[PDB]
Amino acid sequence: QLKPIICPSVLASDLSSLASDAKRMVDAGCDWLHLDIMDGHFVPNISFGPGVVKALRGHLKSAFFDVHLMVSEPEKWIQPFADAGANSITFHWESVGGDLQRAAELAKRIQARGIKAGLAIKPATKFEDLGEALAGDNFDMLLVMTVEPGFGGQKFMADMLQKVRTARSLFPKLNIQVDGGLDGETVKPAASAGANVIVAGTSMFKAENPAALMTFMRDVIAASD
Amino acid sequence: QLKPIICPSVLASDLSSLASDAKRMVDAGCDWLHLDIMDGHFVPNISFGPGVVKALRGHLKSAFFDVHLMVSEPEKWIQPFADAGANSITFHWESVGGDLQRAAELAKRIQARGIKAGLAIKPATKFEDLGEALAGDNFDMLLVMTVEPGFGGQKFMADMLQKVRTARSLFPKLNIQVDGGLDGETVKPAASAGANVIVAGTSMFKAENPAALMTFMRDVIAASDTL
Ligand SMILES: [Cl-]
Ligand SMILES: [Cl-]
Ligand SMILES: [Cl-]
Ligand SMILES: [Zn+2]
Ligand SMILES: [Zn+2]
Repeated sequence: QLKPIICPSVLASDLSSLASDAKRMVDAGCDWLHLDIMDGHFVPNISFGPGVVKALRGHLKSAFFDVHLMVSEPEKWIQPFADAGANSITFHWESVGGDLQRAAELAKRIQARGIKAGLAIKPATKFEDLGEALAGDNFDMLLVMTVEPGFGGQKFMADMLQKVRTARSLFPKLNIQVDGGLDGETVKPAASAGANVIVAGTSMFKAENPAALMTFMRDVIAASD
Repeated sequence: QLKPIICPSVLASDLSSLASDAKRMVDAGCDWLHLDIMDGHFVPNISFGPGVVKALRGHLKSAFFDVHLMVSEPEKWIQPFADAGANSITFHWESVGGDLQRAAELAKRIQARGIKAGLAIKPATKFEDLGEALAGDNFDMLLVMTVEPGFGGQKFMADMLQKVRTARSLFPKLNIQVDGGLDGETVKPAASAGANVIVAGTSMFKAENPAALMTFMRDVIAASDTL
């Protein structure tokens, strides 16, 4: 069955002391570490690349690395992030031109490496635009952006939860992640809509006790399912 | 007067502990911290962006930040890096269409921010193209790549030093930087050729005593009659 999975986004931490901040999250009991990769083209900012991820792996050998590719050409980054230690790689439907064969193929390329494959969609991208992209275990996870990607600290877009609901109805066993404006409040409607994987940035690094907050989030997800 | 300037390249540090490693280099007496910004389009790698640089600035108030933009659209990154605390910004001739007027305008814009402006060239680009650009007094530095940009640890391309020699003859007072494969051995031909600003990555972060390596490098530059 679906597991509750909480993933602090490191982009929200002290970017010059990533290992220390990631270790805090790991010690506070996070499930995954969400690593946003931005190339300055697909979104207007540049975050960090494979070198940062690889360096983190060196310090956190058992942590689960969830790599989110907000880049123009995801195919070019599979091998570098696989070698850096990614356990899951998510790419955007819009990065592969909404091309079903390009997407299905990239997912298998990721899976061949023993890495989970996720497919992401931006707010303006309608869930129906995916067609059968999520059919037949093409993907291990769907990421529904709940804010415009590329920036942290934005306000949760509840209207995006309809995509989650629809996805959950069709794929009862599929991991569905939400990313953007998740905190102790917004996790409720998100879980209710069917999301079981939560990316939390600003709320998690600002939290008084990150552990309690992650526990609360899991509890909310477990209660919805 | 030309000074020897050594700039450890943080791309070669423990990127997950940047503040800590950059602080080591500062304590070892580095002149500048060289920050390679790669967007995965202009070069086949992504390094880090303004957020990382800004975070580093918060920890190192007085360090000189030398930002090297290996990006497709440098015009869009000038203010973000000025805000992040850059003391110098270098952009590529190839990023501005090898266009003289574009390069000049971008440099003037960097300078208006009270920031030093640098112009960089990839190995395949012939130095002749940059002639007038550097004479225009819009640039504070020339960066000659001595490896194909994108990654650390590559082999120094000695043939690239001809560009350094030509540049040094024409512009005796211009800071000339080299980047790619600089170490205790390669710094000698580089300094003889006229480079006074040295970016060192792998060699610097592997050094048992980086303070001494940096000092050795300044000694080499001083002895080269570059100054
Ligand atoms: Cl573009
Ligand atoms: Cl590949
Ligand atoms: Cl010295
Ligand atoms: Zn993300
Ligand atoms: Zn550089």
